[PDB]
Amino acid sequence: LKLSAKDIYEKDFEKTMARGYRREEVDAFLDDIIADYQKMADMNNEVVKLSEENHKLKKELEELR
Amino acid sequence: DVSLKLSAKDIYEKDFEKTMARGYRREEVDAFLDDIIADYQKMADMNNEVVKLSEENHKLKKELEEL
Amino acid sequence: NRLFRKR
Repeated sequence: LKLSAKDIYEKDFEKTMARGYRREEVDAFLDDIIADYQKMADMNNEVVKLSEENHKLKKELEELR
Repeated sequence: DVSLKLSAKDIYEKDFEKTMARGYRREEVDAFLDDIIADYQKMADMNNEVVKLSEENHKLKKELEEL
Repeated sequence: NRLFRKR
């Protein structure tokens, strides 16, 4: 990944009166992206936990026929 | 929740209202979202897997519940 | 959270 949740929080753009984007619209959308990056950071571990649970649940099933 | 709310597509399609007051330069925001798009593309496969394992485990817990 | 980061 080129960015972190932190880099996106830290980022600042140049302001303008010349038909720039609404700042609060941009910052609200980037806050949703910040959340998503947090989740991206934990995702590999969450895939691992979920596949281990996947496996445990499948063993239990086969054992119960 | 562990799966992403947005996709690469959502970020590409997102269109921001313009202002004639103090606003962000479109070039800079757009260029920054491009880097963000690249990262969503790199994680899209792992994110599809997380959704699928979540859905599969839920169904497997439901199947075990009945026995 | 950058929506609340000024004023």
